[PDB]
Amino acid sequence: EKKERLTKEAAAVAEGKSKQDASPKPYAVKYGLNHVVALIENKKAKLVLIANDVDPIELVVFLPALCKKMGVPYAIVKGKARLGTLVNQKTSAVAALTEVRAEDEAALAKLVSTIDANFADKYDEVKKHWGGGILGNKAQAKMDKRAKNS
Amino acid sequence: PILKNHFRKHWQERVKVHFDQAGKKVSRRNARATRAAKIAPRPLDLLRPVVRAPTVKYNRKVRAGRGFTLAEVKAAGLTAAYARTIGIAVDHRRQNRNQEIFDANVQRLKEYQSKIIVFPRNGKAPEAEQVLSAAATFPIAQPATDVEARAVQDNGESAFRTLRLARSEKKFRGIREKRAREKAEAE
Amino acid sequence: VKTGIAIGLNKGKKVTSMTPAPKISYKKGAASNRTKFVRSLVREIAGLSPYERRLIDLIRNSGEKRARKVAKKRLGSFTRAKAKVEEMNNIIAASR
Amino acid sequence: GAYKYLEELQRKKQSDVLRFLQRVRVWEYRQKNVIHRAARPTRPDKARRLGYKAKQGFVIYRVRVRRGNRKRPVPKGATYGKPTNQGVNELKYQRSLRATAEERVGRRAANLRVLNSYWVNQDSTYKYFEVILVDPQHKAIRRDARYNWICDPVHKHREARGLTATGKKSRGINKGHKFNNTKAGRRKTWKRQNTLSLWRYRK
Amino acid sequence: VGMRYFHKQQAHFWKPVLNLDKLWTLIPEDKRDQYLKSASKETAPVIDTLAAGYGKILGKGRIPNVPVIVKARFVSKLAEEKIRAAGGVVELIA
RNA sequence: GUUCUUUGUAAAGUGCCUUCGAAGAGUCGAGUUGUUUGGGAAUGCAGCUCUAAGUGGGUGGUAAAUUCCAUCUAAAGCUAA
RNA sequence: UUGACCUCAAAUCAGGUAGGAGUACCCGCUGAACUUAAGCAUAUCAAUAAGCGGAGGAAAAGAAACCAACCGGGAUUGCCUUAGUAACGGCGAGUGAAGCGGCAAAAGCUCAAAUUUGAAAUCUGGUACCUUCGGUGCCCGAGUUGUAAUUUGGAGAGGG
Repeated sequence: EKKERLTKEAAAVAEGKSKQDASPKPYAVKYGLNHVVALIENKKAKLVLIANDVDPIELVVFLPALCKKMGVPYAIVKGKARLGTLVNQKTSAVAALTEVRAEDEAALAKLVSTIDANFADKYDEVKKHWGGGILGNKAQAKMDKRAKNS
Repeated sequence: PILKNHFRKHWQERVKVHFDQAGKKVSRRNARATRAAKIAPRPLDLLRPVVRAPTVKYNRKVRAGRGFTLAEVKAAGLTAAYARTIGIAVDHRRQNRNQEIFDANVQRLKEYQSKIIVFPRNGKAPEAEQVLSAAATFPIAQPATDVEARAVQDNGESAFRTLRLARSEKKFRGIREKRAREKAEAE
Repeated sequence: VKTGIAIGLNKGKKVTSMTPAPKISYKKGAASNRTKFVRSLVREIAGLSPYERRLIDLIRNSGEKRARKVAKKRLGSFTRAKAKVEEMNNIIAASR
Repeated sequence: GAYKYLEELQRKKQSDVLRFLQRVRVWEYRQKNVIHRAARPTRPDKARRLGYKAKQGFVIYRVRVRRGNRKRPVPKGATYGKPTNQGVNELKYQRSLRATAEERVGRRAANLRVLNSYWVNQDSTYKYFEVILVDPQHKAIRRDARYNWICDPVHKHREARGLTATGKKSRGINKGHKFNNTKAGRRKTWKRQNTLSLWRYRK
Repeated sequence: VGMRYFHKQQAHFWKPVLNLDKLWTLIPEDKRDQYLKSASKETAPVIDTLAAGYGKILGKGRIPNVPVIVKARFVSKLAEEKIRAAGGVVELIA
C-alpha cells in the first residue's frame, strides 16, 4: 500500500502543487515499545496491551506500575505472537492505540470500563500477596494424606 | 668521593648510540620539503596563541600555546569550524580569565586575516609564492612592563616590615579567628 | 582580589579578570525533570534492599547515632552514610 | 522509552524482584554448556550502550568461568627457590576473570571479532558473562562506516592482547599522576628509562 | 635525619639571590655612564630584578650614591636600608 | 589546465527571546589477602566479602572528624606524523 | 484440524572465514636462579632469561574523571633537561620517578541516553539488465526487545 500511496501522492504533487493534503489522516495502532512508553507519560494513550510472556521479563514489568501512575487503562493480553499479527511483525510485545474514528468512539469507552474493572482497580491489592505456593502432585498428595491423618 | 653508578643490570643489551644524527637530519629536511610541495601554497604550520606560562619560576615569560579559544575566535568574527580551514588552531578546553592576554590574541587575529588571502573554490587560482614559516611572520613578542626612567616617590612604608607583617598575618590568621568567635559566642 | 606582593593571604599580580562563560560539563550532577520522575517510579517497584530493611528497624529502635555506624560499614565511607540515613528519614516521613 | 527504566531497575540488584530473576537464571545457565550462543541479549540496555546494534552480524555469546585464585602448577608445592617463592595458595592472577571469559569465546569463534563484554550473574563456583562479538566478513559491517574500522587487520584478536574495555583497565591505562609505571605500556616505559643514551658529541 | 618532604618540586623554592655589588650589570653598558652621572630624583633608572631572573636582593657590598628604583619580590632588611640611604625606593612586585 | 554534463521547493553556517538540557552499576568506593613499582596505615592490578549517589562523583602525594576552595567529567569507541 | 511464534537442531545446503610460518622491533600473560650484600633468609640480580598467547609496516598511546596552586597551563609519543634529585631500603648493599622550560611532529572526533509516529524513512541476500572494487528494478528475508535521519557536553534540542 505504501508502494501504491507514494506514486498516488507523486502524481498529485507535480500536477496540483498540493501540500500532501491529498493523503488523509491515518488511524492505526502504535506498536513500538520505546514508542508506547513515550506515548504514555504524556497521557496520549487510550489502551495499552501488554504481552504476558516476554523472554527478558525485565523489559515490561514497569509498565503496569507506570500505566497506573499516568492514568492509562492498561491490559495484559495473552501472547506476544498474537500481537505481531495485527501489526505486521512476528512479535510485538506491546500495542497501544492513540486515536479512533468518531463512529467507533462509543465502542471503545464501553470496552475500557470492563478492562479497568479487572486490572487497574485490582492493582491496590495485587501488590499484597506472593505467588508460587504450588507443589508437585507427588508432594501434594504426600501432605494432604498426612493432614487428613492429622 | 662516594660515586653512584647503576650498572648492576644487564645494561649492554640496552645501549642506544646515535650515529644516525647526521643521517636523520637529512631525512627530516627532505620530509619538510616534500610536505611543502604537497601543501604548496600553505605555510606548513598553523597559527599559535600568546600564552603566559605557569609555575612561579616561569610566569614572567610568555610562550606560544596550543590554540586560541572559542571566545577569542568569536571576538575576531569567525566560527571555530571555519577557523581550522584558515590555518588557525583552536583549543576548546582552555579558558580566558585575563584581559591583556585576551587583547593580545585578538590583535593577533586582526593582523592574521589581513595578511592572508584565501583562494576561491571555483578556480583561476592566483599564484602566491608560499612563505614557509607562519611563526616567523607573526613573532611572539615579550611584553614591556615599565618605562626606562621614573621619578622617585617615597612614603616610608619600609618595604621589609611590609614583607614581615604580611608573613605573620598569614600564619596567625586561624587562631585569631578562633578568638573572635569565642568573644561572640559568650552569653 | 590578589594584593600585589609576593607573600601573604592573597599573593600575586593584580590583573583585570573576565569571569568567562560557564562550561556545560560542570552541571553533570543536577538531575532533570525526567530522571526525578523515573527514580521515584523505580523505588516503589523494587522496594527496599535487605540492609535498608535493617536501617529502618534500627532508627526506630536505637536512634540515629547507631544507624550511621552500621551505614558506615555496609557502604564504603562515612560521608556516604550521611546520604543514606538522611534518605531513610524521608522514607519514614512519607509513611507518616 | 524503556532505556532509562531498565537502566535504573538493573541497579537494584538486591530487591525482591531481581534476586528472584538472579536465582532462576543462575539455574538455567548451569544446565547449558560452558560456551553457548545466546539468541538475544538478556540485558538489552547494557548491550546497547556498549555498541550492540540489532542487525545482521552481531553475535552474543554466553560464557562461564571459574571463580577463585590461581594455584601454581609446580609439582607437590616444591618451588625450588629462595624461601619466598614457596607461596602457592595466595596467588592471584593479574588478569581479571572478565578478560579470561573473552579469550575462550575468542579462540572458539575465530572469524568473529570480540567487541566488548559485560556482567550478568554469579554463583559461588562460577561467574557468568555475556560477550558481544562482531562479524567482519558480513557485508552489513564492511559498509556503513561507523563500524568498518574493525575490518582493519590491526584489530585481529583484540581480546588476547588486552585492548578491550576490561583489557585497558587491567593493564592500568588511564591518565594521571598515579599511573606513572603504566601510561605508555609498562614494558615500553621500562625500556625507555633503563637505557644508556650516547650521542656522537658526548654530553 | 630530618622530616620527610613527599613530592618535592623545585619550583616552590626558586629564588636566586643578587647582591648589591652588581646591581648595574642589569642596566646595559652604554646607558650606564649617564645614570651614574645624575643625582636626580626626577629621573631615576628603574631596574626590574625579576625580569633578569633574580628572586631576592641581598646587601653585600657598597653601592654609589645615585638613587635607584628597584623592583623585587624579596629584599632583606639590610639591603632595603642601604638603598634608602642612596635615596632609592624599593617597590614590591609580584 | 581543457571540455561538455546541474545536481536542490536540497543542505550547511551565523543574531536574538523563552522553556529545556536525557550524560554509561556488582560499577566508582570501602574492608581484608596476595603481587608490583620512587609512591612513604596503603602507587597500580587481581581474588573474595560488603556495595553507592545526582547542586552528585574522582583527584588536590600523612590517617580521621568538621568547614571551605580549586580543577576536570570515570565505569562504551576510533584516528595519520 | 490447519497456521504462526519462541528456543533448540540437522544437511557433501548458498556464499564465506580461522589455524601454520617468520618472530630483529611491538601488546599481554607467566616467571626463576648463578650473582652483589665479603656469611645469609631481606633486598638485589628483575617486574629480566627461559615457557605460552596475539598483530603490523610500524605497533602501542591519544583528544583529560590531566598537570597544577600560578598574571595559570591544555590530546598522546620522542629527545635535551628536571636527576642520580624528592622518595623508599637487615635506612645496609643497593634502588630511583614525575610536573614546569627548550625542541621535533602536529589533526581531530564517534556512539549509548530525545516519539519519524502524518506513515522502517534503513539493511544483507536471490534473480534479470547494465556504464561491474559497482548500479538500477522486482521478490523472499532481517527488523519495532529498534534499523535510519537529528545530538556527544567545546555542547545541544523544542517553540518564536
